[PDB]
Amino acid sequence: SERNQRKVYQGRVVSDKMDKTITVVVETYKKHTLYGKRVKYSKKFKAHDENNQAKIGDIVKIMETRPLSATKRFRLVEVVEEAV
Amino acid sequence: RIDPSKLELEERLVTVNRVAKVVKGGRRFRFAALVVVGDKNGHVGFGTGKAQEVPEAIRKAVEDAKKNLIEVPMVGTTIPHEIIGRFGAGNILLKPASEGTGVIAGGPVRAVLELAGVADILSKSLGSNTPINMIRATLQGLSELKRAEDVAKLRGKSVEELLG
Amino acid sequence: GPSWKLSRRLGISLSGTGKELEKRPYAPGPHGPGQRKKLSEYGLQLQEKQKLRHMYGVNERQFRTLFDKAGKLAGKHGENFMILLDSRLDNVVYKLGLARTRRQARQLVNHGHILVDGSRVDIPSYLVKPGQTIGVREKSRNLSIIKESVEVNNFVPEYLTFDAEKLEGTFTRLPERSELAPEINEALIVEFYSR
Amino acid sequence: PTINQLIRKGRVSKVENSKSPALNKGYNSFKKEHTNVSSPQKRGVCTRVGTMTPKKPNSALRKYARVRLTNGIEVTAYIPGIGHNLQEHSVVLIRGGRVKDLPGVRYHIVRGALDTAGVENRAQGRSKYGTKKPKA
Amino acid sequence: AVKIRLKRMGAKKSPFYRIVVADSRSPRDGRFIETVGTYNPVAKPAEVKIDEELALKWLQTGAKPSDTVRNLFSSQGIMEKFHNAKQG
Amino acid sequence: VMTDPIADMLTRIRNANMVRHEKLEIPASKLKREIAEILKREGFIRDVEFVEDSKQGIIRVFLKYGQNNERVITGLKRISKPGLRVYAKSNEVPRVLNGLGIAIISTSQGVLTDKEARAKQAGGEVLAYVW
RNA sequence: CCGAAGGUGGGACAGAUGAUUGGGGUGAAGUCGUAACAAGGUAGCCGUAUCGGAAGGUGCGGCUGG
RNA sequence: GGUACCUAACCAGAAAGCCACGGCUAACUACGUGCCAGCAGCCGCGGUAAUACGUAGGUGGCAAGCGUUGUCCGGAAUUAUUGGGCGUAAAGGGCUCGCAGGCGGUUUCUUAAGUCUGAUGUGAAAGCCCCCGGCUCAACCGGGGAGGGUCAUUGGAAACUGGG
RNA sequence: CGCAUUAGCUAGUUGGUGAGGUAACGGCUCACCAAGGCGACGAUGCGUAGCCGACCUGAGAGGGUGAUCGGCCACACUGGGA
Repeated sequence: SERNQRKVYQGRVVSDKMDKTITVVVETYKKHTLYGKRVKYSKKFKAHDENNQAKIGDIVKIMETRPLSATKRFRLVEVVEEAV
Repeated sequence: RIDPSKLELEERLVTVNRVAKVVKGGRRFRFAALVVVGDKNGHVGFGTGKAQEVPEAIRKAVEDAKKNLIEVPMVGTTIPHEIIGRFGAGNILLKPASEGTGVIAGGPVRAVLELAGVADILSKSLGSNTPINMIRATLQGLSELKRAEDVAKLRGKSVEELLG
Repeated sequence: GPSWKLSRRLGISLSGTGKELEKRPYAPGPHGPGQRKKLSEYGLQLQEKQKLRHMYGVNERQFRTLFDKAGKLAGKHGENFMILLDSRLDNVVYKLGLARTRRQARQLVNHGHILVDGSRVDIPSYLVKPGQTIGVREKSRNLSIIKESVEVNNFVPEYLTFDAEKLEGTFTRLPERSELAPEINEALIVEFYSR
Repeated sequence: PTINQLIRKGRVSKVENSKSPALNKGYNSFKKEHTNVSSPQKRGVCTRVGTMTPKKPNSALRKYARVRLTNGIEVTAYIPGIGHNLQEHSVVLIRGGRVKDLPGVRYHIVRGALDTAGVENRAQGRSKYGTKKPKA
Repeated sequence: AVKIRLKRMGAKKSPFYRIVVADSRSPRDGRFIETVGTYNPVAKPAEVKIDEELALKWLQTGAKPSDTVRNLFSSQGIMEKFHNAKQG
Repeated sequence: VMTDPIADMLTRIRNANMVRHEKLEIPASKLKREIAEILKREGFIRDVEFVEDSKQGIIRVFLKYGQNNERVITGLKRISKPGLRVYAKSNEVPRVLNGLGIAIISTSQGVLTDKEARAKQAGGEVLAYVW
């Protein structure tokens, strides 16, 4: 019996400046109720970096979790692509 | 072709306008009738007529209406396909309907579609409501209609290769 | 209810007989025997709608709800509405031949009781399904009005079968609208309630 | 326009203004504010009952009573039928009805109301103008 | 706690009862966990309809019916099946 | 610029109808080749031919005026414009002039027509009405 | 320690009301001109400045909707 | 609550009104009034021949209802996605350079976010809808089903949009 | 969901370590540091509003409503507390 799977995203680091954390822009993007065309929205999440192994402009996965502080509910999974 | 008018026709009228011309003396009036004419087997037409009187106007209108006749496909007592007729800021959509609906249409559109022999029409005027331009719009929408037999003959095809 | 007046205004024999239009075919009233003008589209649709609803004597609440329920059935719309008003039970009594009008057949269903498949029906607007043997109870077994309308012989329509003595009215498949009424123009009434 | 322009500015729907706004409000006494009640009829006390005239070609003297309401607003209402009971300080129930002839008047005094008596000598149009079915 | 209980449906003078697994806390016509079928009292005969296996499923997790629901279970015969299961 | 070439080939065919031209050169992308192949096999066209070249290629279209003066193609339309894309489920696939016209609808198994996509029961882009 | 209320204070928003005032609308054949519509009797209009009881005039630039 | 219900007796006896009638809008005449009284939703009636005012007759609409009002929605394609426009009717920024945004010529490989499709769960009960049943029919009740997600997980497709 | 004729808003606010507290994770509370956090994809502010299943209209898309019935919420003369 493998337990239930938590929500996962991939995104892009906005800031590094908070102590051991980052914020992450998920760019999933969707259409209207009325006009039907598909428009974009950027969702920035607070995510934990326990090693602080991040940079601004980094494609990264995040896992959701228990609330780690105020506004934090996410952590790192696999830092995919590094900034240049 | 030009439909030769030797049929039995029902010839009911939409409007007679009273229609003026100003002279040195003053206003001089005439009556401009437009009348829709056709049997209920698929031939429709309409015509304008002007005179000092009402009945001579209806005479000239029924004559000019018998001159110009049009044909309409009556596929299953309806029209074959939905169409918008657009003569000059009169725009009228026409849908085929089911067998119970009756002619759903406003006054002059209803006169065209009842004197056409078409029995089940959904329709709506999406433009100006003068009778003359609405009747021209209806007959524009009924001239551009297409028969399934004729379109099957047009595509180098057969009817059952269209209809299913 | 005069009900000659309704017929001569609507211009139709609503019984269907040489009465009520002979000697006076104009509409009613002080503006009637003069040459009346023809009616518009609205007037023609009203004439045909009220031809039908004054045949059957219906108020427009029941008449509209049967129009709607007939729309919920299949086929052609104005045919199905004719069929539903020819399943109406006053019409069943007057077309079995148990009354001379539909008012007398209304009083038969209302109080001078008549029975469907058993117990009773006190209600004129009862829609009669097929297969239903319609008769009278042993109390009103053969009394003077049903007795007269038995003495008088009308045709039984082919969507009915009717006995004289046993007096049970039984049915067939469905009343086809070719059989129902020649004079009432359906699908002007569909157009009247299309607006 | 274009779909992106419809997405970022939208279609702004046309403004709706009520034809009779003095009915379209209300009042509570201790809160000292002016609630939106949207009510069909309002009784108020007459502040001035006169008569005055329309503006242009139509020329016949109208009826013209001015009433202060229970929400607090004075509006000039109209007294429709022929010959009216009313005085100053009369209790009046007001329905919304525009009087095109006299300008500035957009309500009717309901005839048959709390104090506005039903009209005299009337047999056709019974319910309007308030009068009972007399006798026969 | 969890109780299989009747639940009122129907017109004014003509009641009807859906046999309904609810809590004692929840209102009578209100929220409920699952239902088994029905109960017509106002028929001049009988006519109860019980699901008879999902009702049995709720009886064993611990859900004690009310008196009329219990004797409806007895009429269809599920309390005998429950006693056979406890004797199993 | 050019912003979509499918709508431009549909207007090029429509303007060739209204002028009653007999030939069209169109710069021939692969979806244009499949559109003109569908309109060939449905009898809207006499014949279509490909000119494979270096620049981008040419597709030539031979418009069909079967009888006296009868535009077999009466009108064309593009449904999914680049700026409002249109996608239909298989129980929403549109049948046009109810049967007498057609809709080029590129589903997940090939750029299909109307009836083909309806009978294959898949949906995708809805990219031309052809009357 | 926290702490509701109350107290003091300086601001912010919102409604009334206010001598007086400024433009607006509508109204019984009121007074002064006649600016525009015709080449409207000085072609008109647009912007801007200026002057003048008032429409308006005049300058400059532009426009034909001469 | 001797309540629904059933059964017997008696008499047409106890039981119809409201609105409109110029057009839209079905339904018209007469008498009084005389730009007065008044009507009005609009067009607008009425200044001595008023089918528009008030009354009577009549007719028409409905019907234990009818009419007025107040608000919603339609009509209204009159906020136009479906489904409108900008030379002169309202409407092209005075014009440019350009950030964000939107849109993207061609061939091919690949990906699967969009798209389509399958399975699973779920979107309670009542409600709308379908099918039958019970109330004397109906309203209503009841049973059975359907419907509704850019929904989550999961599996196929690869034409197109996107990614590499 | 309405207003941009509301454009700047935060400072336990934004993170850290440690402690307390809680049925529990957590600036939920406190010490000490770091200068963070939200922002024209509309923060903040102001106005309005219980939300929904559903209800009315409409060909539909929609628009309006949130009575009854049913689910969740919040309230109990006003504010606070256990």
